[PDB]
Amino acid sequence: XXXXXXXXXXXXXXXXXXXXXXXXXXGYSMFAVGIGALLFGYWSMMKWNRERRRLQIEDFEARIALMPL
Amino acid sequence: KTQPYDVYDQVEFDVPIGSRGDCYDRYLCRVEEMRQSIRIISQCLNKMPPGEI
Repeated sequence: XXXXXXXXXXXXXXXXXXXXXXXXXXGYSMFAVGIGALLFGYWSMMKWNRERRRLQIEDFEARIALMPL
Repeated sequence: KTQPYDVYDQVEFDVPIGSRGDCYDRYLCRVEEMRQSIRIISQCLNKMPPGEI
């Protein structure tokens, strides 16, 4: 009996298949989150600066109140 | 495709040809050669007549 190297292909490994595809981001939907984070960013920040004004006037009031200084 | 060496044309070949002669399209065809090279290796595994070495 002769024994040589046997042939096997099975699945053929798929000859040239695309793996690159669009994922997560679509296009217009990313701008809704992108610019949406900006509008949420300013509104949250400016409310803190209005709360800073409560401290600001109260800080300068200490100088006016102190005349024996 | 034009000149067979050792059992050619029987094996299915895919040759990548671009459009622009720049470095990027000359790189893309090399990767496209690599994805369309396993087709030959799989067909080499499919066709193996046992005999003389």
